[PDB]
Amino acid sequence: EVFQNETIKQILAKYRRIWAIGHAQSVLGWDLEVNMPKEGILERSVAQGELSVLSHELLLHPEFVNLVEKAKGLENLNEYERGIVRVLDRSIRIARAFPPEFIREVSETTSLATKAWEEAKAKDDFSKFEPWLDKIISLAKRAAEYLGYEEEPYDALLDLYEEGLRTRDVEKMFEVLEKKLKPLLDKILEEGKVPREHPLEKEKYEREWMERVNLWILQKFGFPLGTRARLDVSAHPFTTEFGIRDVRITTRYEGYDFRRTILSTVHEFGHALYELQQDERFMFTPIAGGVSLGIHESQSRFWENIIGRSKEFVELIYPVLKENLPFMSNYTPEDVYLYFNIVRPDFIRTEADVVTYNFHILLRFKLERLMVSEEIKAKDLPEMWNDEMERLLGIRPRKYSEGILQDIHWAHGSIGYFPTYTIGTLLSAQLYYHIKKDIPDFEEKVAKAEFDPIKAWLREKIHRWGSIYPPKELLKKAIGEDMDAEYFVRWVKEKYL
Amino acid sequence: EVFQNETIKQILAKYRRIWAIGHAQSVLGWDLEVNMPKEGILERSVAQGELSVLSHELLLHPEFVNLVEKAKGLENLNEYERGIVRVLDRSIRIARAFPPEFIREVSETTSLATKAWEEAKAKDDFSKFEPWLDKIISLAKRAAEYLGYEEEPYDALLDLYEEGLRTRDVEKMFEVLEKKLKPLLDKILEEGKVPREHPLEKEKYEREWMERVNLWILQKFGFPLGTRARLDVSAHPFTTEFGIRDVRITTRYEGYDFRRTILSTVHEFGHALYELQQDERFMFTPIAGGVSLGIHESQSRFWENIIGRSKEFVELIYPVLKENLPFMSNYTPEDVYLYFNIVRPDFIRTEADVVTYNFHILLRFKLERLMVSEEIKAKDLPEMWNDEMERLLGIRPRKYSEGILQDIHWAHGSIGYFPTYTIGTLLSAQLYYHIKKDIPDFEEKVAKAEFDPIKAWLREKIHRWGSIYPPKELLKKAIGEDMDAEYFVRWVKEKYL
Repeated sequence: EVFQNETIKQILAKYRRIWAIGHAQSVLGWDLEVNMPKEGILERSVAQGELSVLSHELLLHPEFVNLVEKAKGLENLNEYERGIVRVLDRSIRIARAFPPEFIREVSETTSLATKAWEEAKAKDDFSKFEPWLDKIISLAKRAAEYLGYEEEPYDALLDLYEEGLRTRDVEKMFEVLEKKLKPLLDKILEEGKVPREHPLEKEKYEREWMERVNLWILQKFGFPLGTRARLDVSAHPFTTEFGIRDVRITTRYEGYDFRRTILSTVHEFGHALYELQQDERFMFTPIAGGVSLGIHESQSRFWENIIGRSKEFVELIYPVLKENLPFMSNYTPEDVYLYFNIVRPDFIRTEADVVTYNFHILLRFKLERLMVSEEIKAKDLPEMWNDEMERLLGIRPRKYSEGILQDIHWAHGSIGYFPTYTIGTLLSAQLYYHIKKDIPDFEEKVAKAEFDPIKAWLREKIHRWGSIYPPKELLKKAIGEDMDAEYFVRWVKEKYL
Repeated sequence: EVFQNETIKQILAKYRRIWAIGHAQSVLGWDLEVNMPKEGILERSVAQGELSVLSHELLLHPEFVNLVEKAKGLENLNEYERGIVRVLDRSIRIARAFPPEFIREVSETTSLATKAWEEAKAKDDFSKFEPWLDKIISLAKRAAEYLGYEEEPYDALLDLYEEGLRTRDVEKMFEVLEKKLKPLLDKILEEGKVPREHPLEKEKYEREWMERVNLWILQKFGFPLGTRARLDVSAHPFTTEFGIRDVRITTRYEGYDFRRTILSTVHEFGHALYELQQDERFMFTPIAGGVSLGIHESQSRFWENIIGRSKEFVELIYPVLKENLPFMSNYTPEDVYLYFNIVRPDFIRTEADVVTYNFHILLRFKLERLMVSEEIKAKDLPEMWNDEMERLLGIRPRKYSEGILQDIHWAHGSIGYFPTYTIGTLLSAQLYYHIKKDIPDFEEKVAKAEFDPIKAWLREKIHRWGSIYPPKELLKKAIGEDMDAEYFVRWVKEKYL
């Protein structure tokens, strides 16, 4: 029916083995974080390693690659079948762009590099990690050559984490944020409307109190708990898809600052819904699943910030908070909303509010570009970081852990990854104004917990296409236009001005 | 030091891949029963199926079997290395004894027969499963021929589930039970020093109360919770080995008859300890792990019955029962002992006490042997089944559900499996008498919760050797004698007369 070409079918049967191995990995990883007694790590680690090598092997097997090149040349394929070919053609090209010994080198350098990152952080001493960063930079440039770019070295790595993304796209979006968000940010600070801190940040809670709250929210979102999804606790919130009918999320309960576990939970719901709403006809195939990190982030941010931080959502949840949190007797829905919408320039990215958040990513983009496209030395980075930080947020890191040693990303050799976060942020606001024209009383829906029509809109515009189309093609198909940072600027204004 | 020969090294390097899939399969299996949202079943299923086809493909991969064959020719291997050859050789032989087309047929009939068995049992109508039973009887005989045997066709199937076991051995242990255990049973029954029932069977409890008791006990045994083991809930209690350093067990809380959840937990702990105490130098190798179902059963029965139902255990447990179970206010520790040692002839095997238990297995042994040996029609089994019941236990099933339609085993095609349960039961008593002359104050240690020396003895004698030696050679090594049913008879006599 959907897949009827004889070659496409042969490709799909061979792919089921690859898919299967992926299902095992997802469970292995999920379990690692959620149930695995600590000493099970070693054996768990070797099993994952072995599986990773196996799947790569299968992906590059001459029979599988050849079948794909053959289908690539067929003229009678339907759009779904063409999706399969497109997706695999790209995975195969990336999977074989790096030589086997280069992959070996990157694996070895990064492992030591991260061990050195942890050392440098524990000693608030950058010199420990410095020499290893220079070796990562060098590898990042070799990597760019391997994938090959066609404009600028940094394009190759940007494309690696967000298919089709070019340095121009990122440059332009941030160019817009510097001319409009920045002054917008400075006015909100002096303005006053929203605070830089809130006492609710300090209120304590017992685990049980907040998990009831989280469970309440998910139920109202219509999360298929026990049926097609689960909620668990782990060290770091994430989402994992075992299948279209088995998507799991996790959150953590710090024991204070309850906004954290909520928005974190809603954030993951955003990702999970994308996977839950995949076209079941695509089950077991390469076109089922979110297309990119950028698009996935647009979904998590849509739910977390476009909805999770709105007054209607706050109003919708308020009675539940009051019902489970004793200290809530002293706070009104206005308190909570202000608490949910704190704007405050600070050092830690993961701590950043939605208005200052992107500038953190903007700084990483700037440095990363210079590192891969130019010839900078690791020793000069920490100071560049602090200058950009002061220039954008008006604060200068006083400790390495407050600046360049925040994230391990560069230590994992993950260069060109960061801008995907801003992509999610901007796209969230952009989708906001688009769903708004099909659902003008969007806010009323949130207040009344009538999320079905919102979820089905996301489903028909984004989720259902899985990976049939690359990110840019997918976005134009959903809203008829390219990504544009202007929408985010409007959202912040409308939000705080 | 353990693995030195080049060929064995090559065999092990390749086996890690196979080992890795088993690790994955174990996680998928465990998760399916413990956490998986019900609708995840379809995708988990094809994932498991694809993996089994994979592991089976690697076990018979040309370059692998070849190496195993070469290793089999060598003459200077040490016991550990010879063990790797023996185990792998057995697997490979069984893996290719059946033609791919005979596996389909077997798989087709099986599910079809299991489905019919399902309804036939629900409706107490044997005629619906009868024809399927005849077909299975035919597959069993055909399996036998493919596998080979020297004495009787049944040896082939018996050896299929327990390396080295032969009809002659099973018949020998059952003759002892028929001639000595039988009159002991009748004497125990006619005397009634132990009841056929106890009010503690109807007392209700809430899961929280019993999970505490279960944990307290496991803690007392020194169960490495959070470190190298876990305890969770599932439909049927079971033990799963992810790795030497990650062994998990499950139990169920019926909600009443608290003896069930306790003995179930200890039962699985018996299996867990065995795996937990494997020689870490064998990690990732075919020689790590319990050698056979039968030996594994001896370990669960050892803790469950030898320790679990002893009076020393009841005394140790008594105070924990008094504090977590309000209804215990009306019972003395004797009551608990009596409750734990109920003896009564019943129709259902899974509910049989330790004395009448082996008789349920004995009758299945008799019918299975005649089935695979002579020309029996499925239509004659029900009545043969009931006569045995009446002969051995003095009761006769009234409905098909209370008789031959009891378990799925035959529907699934598991012929030659049942006797392993008896081996486990007999072996546990044999080890009991042996551990007592090394640890004369064995009982006193149970009462005081000093299990380390007991576990250490178990480690030195059985666990440590993994699959290095076949079941029988292993026992000869550890106990200096062969499987002898006389010990169980003695144990029952010592316990109840």
